[PDB]
Amino acid sequence: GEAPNQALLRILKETEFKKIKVLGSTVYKGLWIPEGEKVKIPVAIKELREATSPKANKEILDEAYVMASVDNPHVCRLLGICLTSTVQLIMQLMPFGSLLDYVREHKDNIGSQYLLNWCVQIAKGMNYLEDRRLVHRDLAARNVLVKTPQHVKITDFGRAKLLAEYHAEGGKVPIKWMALESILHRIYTHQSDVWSYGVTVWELMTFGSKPYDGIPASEISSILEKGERLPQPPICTIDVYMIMVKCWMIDADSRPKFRELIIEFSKMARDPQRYLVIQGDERMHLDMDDVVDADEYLIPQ
Ligand SMILES: */C=C/C(=O)Nc1cc(-c2cn(C)c3ccccc23)ncn1
Repeated sequence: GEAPNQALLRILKETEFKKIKVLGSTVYKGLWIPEGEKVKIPVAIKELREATSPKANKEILDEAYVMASVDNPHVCRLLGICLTSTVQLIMQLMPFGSLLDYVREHKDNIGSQYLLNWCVQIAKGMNYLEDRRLVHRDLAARNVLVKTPQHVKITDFGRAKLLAEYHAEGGKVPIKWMALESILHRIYTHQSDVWSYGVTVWELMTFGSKPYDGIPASEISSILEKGERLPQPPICTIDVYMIMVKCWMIDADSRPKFRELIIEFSKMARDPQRYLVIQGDERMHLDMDDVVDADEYLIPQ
């Protein structure tokens, strides 16, 4: 009926890695030395809060399921899990944090070529997920992480589902990123992901503004019914903005396909200064001995 998911789940001993410092509240920056190999891998180690909670353990393991089942240069893969007191997820370290934080903090040093390349990379990653019958259901600039300024990946599969639609039943949801059919009828498809892609592109082109800032989430489905959308970002030619606006069409099948968003952003990345107009764009740049990035650490498939 469907393909068997032969993804490897790798179980790692607590001794194979050092937690080096904290990044969040918990996610640690760490180093992973796979046992009996002369490599050290920069890692992020995500460790369950309570660990008392049986609800919590179902959460993290579902994320682990999805992360183990993806392999694409624009999607965060799982390196393994460690079954301790608190279950910890081991993933590739993304040193430059969320792309949302990166645009806010570097808004004066980011050129049209970077912004359009990111739009292509995120599109490629979402196209891969669509290929693998996977709906992310939480695409947002907070959930795109920066390996290098030249290389971003989609992350936080906390809400991702495999398939068709997906009728969910309430919860803590990210309203301002969600398709109308998602807010009204809790329906989610690849095309509801495309809507959030639209909002994601808007976030990047406004250097990390909050969409519908100071509109309460109780208002949002009404505004969107009325036909209002996010405004044209200042740097955006009608060309770019028209693409975001297509992602926000009420008819989900009239929205663009990720594969097409790859194509359209790629044309525009061949001539970035024609499509995004940015003040000063022209002039902008952006033992360790055994260390190897996770992206160069392969095991048999
Ligand atoms: C490529 C997998 C990956 O997620 N790497 C990664 C993740 C983070 C990260 C994720 N979350 C939810 C965080 C919260 C606070 C600080 C860092 C977080 N960081 C680095 N690499």
